[PDB]
Amino acid sequence: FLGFLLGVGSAIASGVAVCKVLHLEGEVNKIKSALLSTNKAVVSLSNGVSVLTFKVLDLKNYIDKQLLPILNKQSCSISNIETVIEFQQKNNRLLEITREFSVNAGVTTPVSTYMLTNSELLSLINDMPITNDQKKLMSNNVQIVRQQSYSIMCIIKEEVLAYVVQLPLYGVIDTPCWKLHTSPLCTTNTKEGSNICLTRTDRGWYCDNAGSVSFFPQAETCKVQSNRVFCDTMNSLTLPSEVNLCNVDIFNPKYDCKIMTSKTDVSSSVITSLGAIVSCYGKTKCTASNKNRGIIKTFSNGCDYVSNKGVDTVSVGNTLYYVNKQEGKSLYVKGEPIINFYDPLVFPSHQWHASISQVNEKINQSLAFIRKSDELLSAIGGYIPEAPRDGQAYVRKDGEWVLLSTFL
Amino acid sequence: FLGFLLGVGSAIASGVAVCKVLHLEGEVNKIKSALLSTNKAVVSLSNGVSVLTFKVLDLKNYIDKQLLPILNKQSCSISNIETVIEFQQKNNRLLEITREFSVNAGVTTPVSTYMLTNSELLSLINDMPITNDQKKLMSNNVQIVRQQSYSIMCIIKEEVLAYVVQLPLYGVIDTPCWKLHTSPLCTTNTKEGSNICLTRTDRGWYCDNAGSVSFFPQAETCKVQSNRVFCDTMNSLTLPSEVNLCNVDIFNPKYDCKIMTSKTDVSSSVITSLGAIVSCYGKTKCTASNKNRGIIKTFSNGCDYVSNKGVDTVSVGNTLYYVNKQEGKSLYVKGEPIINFYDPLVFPSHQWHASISQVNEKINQSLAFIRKSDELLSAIGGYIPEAPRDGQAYVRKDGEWVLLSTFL
Amino acid sequence: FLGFLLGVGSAIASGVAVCKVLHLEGEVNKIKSALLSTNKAVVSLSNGVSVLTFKVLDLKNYIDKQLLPILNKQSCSISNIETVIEFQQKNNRLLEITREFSVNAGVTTPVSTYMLTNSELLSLINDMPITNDQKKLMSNNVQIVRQQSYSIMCIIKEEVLAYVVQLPLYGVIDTPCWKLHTSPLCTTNTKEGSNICLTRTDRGWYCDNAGSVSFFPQAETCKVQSNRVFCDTMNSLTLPSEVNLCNVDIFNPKYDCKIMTSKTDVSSSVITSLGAIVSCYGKTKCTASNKNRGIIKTFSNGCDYVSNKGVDTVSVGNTLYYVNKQEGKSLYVKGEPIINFYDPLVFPSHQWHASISQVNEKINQSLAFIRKSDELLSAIGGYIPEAPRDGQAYVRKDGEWVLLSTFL
Amino acid sequence: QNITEEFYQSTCSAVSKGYLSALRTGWYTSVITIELSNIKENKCNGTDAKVKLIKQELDKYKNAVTELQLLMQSTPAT
Amino acid sequence: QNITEEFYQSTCSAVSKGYLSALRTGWYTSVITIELSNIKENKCNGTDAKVKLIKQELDKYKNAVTELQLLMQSTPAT
Amino acid sequence: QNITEEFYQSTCSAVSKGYLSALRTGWYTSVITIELSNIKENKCNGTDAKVKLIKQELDKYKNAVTELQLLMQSTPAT
Repeated sequence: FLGFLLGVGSAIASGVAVCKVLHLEGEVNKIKSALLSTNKAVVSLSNGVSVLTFKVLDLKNYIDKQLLPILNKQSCSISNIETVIEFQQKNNRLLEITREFSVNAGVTTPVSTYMLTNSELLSLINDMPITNDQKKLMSNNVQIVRQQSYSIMCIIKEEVLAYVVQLPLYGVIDTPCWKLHTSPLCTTNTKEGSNICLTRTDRGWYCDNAGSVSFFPQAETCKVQSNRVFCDTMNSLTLPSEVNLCNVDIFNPKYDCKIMTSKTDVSSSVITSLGAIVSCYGKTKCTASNKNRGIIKTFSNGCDYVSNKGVDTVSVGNTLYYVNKQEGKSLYVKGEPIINFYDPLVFPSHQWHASISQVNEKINQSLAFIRKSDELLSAIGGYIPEAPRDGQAYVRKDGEWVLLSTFL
Repeated sequence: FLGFLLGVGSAIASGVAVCKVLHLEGEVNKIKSALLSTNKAVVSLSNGVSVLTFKVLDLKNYIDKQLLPILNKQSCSISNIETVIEFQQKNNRLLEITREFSVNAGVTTPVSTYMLTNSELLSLINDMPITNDQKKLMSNNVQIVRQQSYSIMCIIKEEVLAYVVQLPLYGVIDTPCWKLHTSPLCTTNTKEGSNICLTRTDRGWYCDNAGSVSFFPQAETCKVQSNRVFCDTMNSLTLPSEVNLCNVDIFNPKYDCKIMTSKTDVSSSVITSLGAIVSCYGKTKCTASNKNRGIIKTFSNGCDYVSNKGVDTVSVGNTLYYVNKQEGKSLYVKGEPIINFYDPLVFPSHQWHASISQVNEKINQSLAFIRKSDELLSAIGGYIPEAPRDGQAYVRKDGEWVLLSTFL
Repeated sequence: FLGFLLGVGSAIASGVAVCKVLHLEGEVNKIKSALLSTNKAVVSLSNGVSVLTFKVLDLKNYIDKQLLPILNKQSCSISNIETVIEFQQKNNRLLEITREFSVNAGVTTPVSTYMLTNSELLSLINDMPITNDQKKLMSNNVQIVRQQSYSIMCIIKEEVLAYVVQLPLYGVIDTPCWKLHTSPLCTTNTKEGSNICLTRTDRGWYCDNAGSVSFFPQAETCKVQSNRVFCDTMNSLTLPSEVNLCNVDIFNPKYDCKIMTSKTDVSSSVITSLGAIVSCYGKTKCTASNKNRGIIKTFSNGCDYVSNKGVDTVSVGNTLYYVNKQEGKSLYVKGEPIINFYDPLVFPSHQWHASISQVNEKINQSLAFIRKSDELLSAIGGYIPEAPRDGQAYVRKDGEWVLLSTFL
Repeated sequence: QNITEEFYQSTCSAVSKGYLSALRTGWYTSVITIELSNIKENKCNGTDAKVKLIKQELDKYKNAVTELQLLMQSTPAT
Repeated sequence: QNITEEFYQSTCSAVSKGYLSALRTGWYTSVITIELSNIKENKCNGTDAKVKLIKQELDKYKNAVTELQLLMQSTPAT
Repeated sequence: QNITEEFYQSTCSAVSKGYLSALRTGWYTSVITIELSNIKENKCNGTDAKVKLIKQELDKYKNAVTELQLLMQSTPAT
């Protein structure tokens, strides 16, 4: 829900900035001529930035040691084999690379094995200025690293081709993360339409980070891998750790927990890491089953939960959700649905987004500025009008100031 | 608009659960040793679940009947052909498979022809526990079925490779579906800013299902194919059939129809199955043309519609929309824009989402708690203050209780 | 933010409409027999529409000039080379095409080099009814054009295969575009929760077009290329040029500028074309650095900006954003945060979306209908009740109409 | 390209100017065709070599054609 | 297919009817296996030709297997 | 991995704990290069066989290089 609080980056501004640098006439030669015939220099340029460079395919030479070993006794003959194969499959790579940039207009991700080979990838990961915890991590998860990398077509010149490659740096590793799953909480009372609901909007991934918490509102900009979560900080907000107080006591004075109000009590489920939340409302059929032996729990209206120990499946309405079979312990923490603490009669109809205390404020606003303007109207059938400004000194009597006659 | 009412599943929890099972040391052998040399067993495992298994590529043997038929009189020679070809192109497949899992970190969809061949796919579809209506359906639409399938890299062991494949079950077939298209309905009156609008938010696909209606708010999680709609129930809510009452009479007492209010009267079009809705507001140029002969209708402000019989194109502002040429009959049901029934002066400014009756309630709230607190203020210029608590018994006179002197 | 104001088209309604036409028995032959043996006709059909057609692969002949040149002295022999190669790689193409339609169920984009070759693409671009400014544009950006094109599987018959191809027409070219970037503007005052914010919601691309302005709310349905913006008008609204008045003076009487209100003062950055906006709130650490030499500006709470001249990086919280290195001049236009003009005490809590004047109206509503109903309640401790309707003519005295006795 | 940008402090917004349009307004559709042959199995016992590799790229051909046929007879989706 | 549509002027909305469901309700999972061999380097000095091209498609094989191994031992993501 | 989860009945929400971070904070950029040759057409009349198939994978080469050139001289998009 909270993705519209994200800022907005420019994912390949760094790669493109390296590219821009390669176009200063002198700069390419400097690269070419520094890979003279080492295959991995670390050139520096006109602005004088540290460009680790890396030649992965010499075809100038390979073709100019069989333009020569074939421009002589061909025309024309049969040569042999070995020299086709070695080529065939070098050129091949370049064709793959070339496809990729063609269809993605010069920018690709994940970064392919043709764009950079495990062999090549693992060297880079090896001379990287990073700790060994990182080196290992990247090394045990190359296809993930590929998925977080971009490749950028850069220059094609007389006889150089360069592209920039943007590899993830994992500056934060092995800190404790967690995932918050939420579903709508409503009253379950009987006349369709009388009901009110509230949904914590603060779902996503959360990871401890540099004393604060990094929060990811679109929980699918994070890929889990057994028990490691790969995220990208570009799609995160930095929050006080107090945000976790929302899972301890949603009313806490230290952090103002985000919710959404409505009257739309419709049924659904959220499948968690080790079970299912079920928000069953109205006439909906909501169920949970174990595979071998069918339905084993039937849900009542309101919001409830089953672990994955024994359950394989959960059905809500006409939607069958398979549950994750991941091993872990769940714990069902009993408590009173907080929607039960609110008078429907001055609950906010819909509120895109608010916080617990914002709702509280509106409710005061409404409570107060009703009953003051009500014990105001609890002084009526008991006030009296102005007797004319033409000198008249009547004496209050009858529901009118009549032409008197009795006790004066 | 209504996608945020979806719950949230875990698409490959079933496939992954099968995978988890394959890692119990004994389990693989059981698979291997049950495909002894049949090519499609139906093994069972430690928990004892029904794993239909299926060997699609024997290369152990094929390579260990030419490690042997080549580790002998090579070193070294030329053998022949036929044995390359048969290999060349077996290995090839494995390379494709291997690419796919490499770039998608071990999970793919649509499921490719290399991951499972039509030949292989059609057998599976054939021993499936499903009716023949289904078998046919899947059979006449394999690439759709591919598009709804996931493939999951699972284990690579000494000499087994397994991946799980997740195929759609179509448990609901040939029931009547329909599509609801909506556009904003506004007042067309003249001073920019005075206007109000309302948009039914309940757009999507709808299909009859088990006595209820399955509704799909993101109409692009459904692929039409002539006159068959492929949807996935994971992205649906289960509603009472009464929901179709909203297309009969939006004010009906049986179902509370969802709308959105605003003052943002901007122009647009929605291209339907057999025509175009046009919501033309302000200075916008809105038009419809037939190809050969140009503009043939010019729209007035407000919301209107043309069928595709004769029209090829519709233009709104600077946006040219081609219309679908699908054959069908349209019917224009005349009626009075409901936005005409509402006093702008107490219409809700914006409301992310509400229902017809929620709006009605707020409007009462506003009507009432204005005119009561107004025929309250229709008793002023006619009430009188407290004469001092120092014993004074004056007699109302002049707009003040003066020092009297005339009739006592 | 404004994408939900888009209408909704049907991207391949034109291509599909051509397809539908090809299925009228007579129609294909007409195509076949009009490409007799020219390779690019311009057939017309039963309805009589102008179908530019184009045969790109004769394999009937090629295979029926070596079914013949091989069904004779094979069975069986070795023939030569040249005739494999020429085939090998013709068929290859067809396999690529065939993959593509297989995995995308018969509809592809970008349109590939196998689906249409640069060679083929550039001819089409050449006999197109378009000016030469266009021809050049398309010609210098084929992979972009590919990215905006769809290809549509159409018919496979006895020995014809056709697919339709949908190429972009760029009917608007070289007009001035611009990009609006926005971030939240809030009060920076000290007790967490007291703050209010506002965000202009009107971000996107904007281009001058036919006297109006085309606006694109999802700024990633537009691809920049140095200084040319490729957009698609399907995802745009047509606005009065007055919309640019919002960047001159957001309060202007000529156009009602769109904003969103909240109390959610969380920190972020938006990376612009030539710098960074920074919206730093609360305890957040917000910074900007130059690469060689580290932090060089530290932001105060509120919303501020740095150009890319000298800056390489900006950090907000735990998010590091690289800045775009594009050359250009920025200009920081000083002015007073408009959020400073609003009383928090009657600011709207949250409002999904509104306009400056809609907010103004609500604020009046609130200002007014508080202080009228307040200088109403500034007449209390000073009104008096009804003396009984049983004839009594008392004389106001004491805070009650007592049994009098003194001056009558 | 004279790309320029202005930041507005009043409203926390900024505008980058200097760009040139290329907007898709419309479409060019054209039919693209490929002539095919259909063959029986009428092949060979054999061989030596270079008709074993020709027949293969032709198993492949029939494979392709088989798939496309399998994209049977319904609307493709946008 | 008798596809029909009604436009409602009261509410600026329209309904297209005539369609038939095919809804994914569930899943068929099945294990797909491939038997592999593992080889030493035990090859050849040589050659003439058609074991130079066989050994290659077999460098390739080992390459593939190497990657898949590299998809090491964790959950794949939905 | 000691993955655990708590459901909160008060608020219809649940928290799964036990996970370990790997966050992308930054980027390593490095230039990747490929040395090319450019050739005239200077080829052959011929042949026997294995320079007909060499010249082809070299038509292909020129094709590739042609495309990349065609990715002419502007910013690629994020």
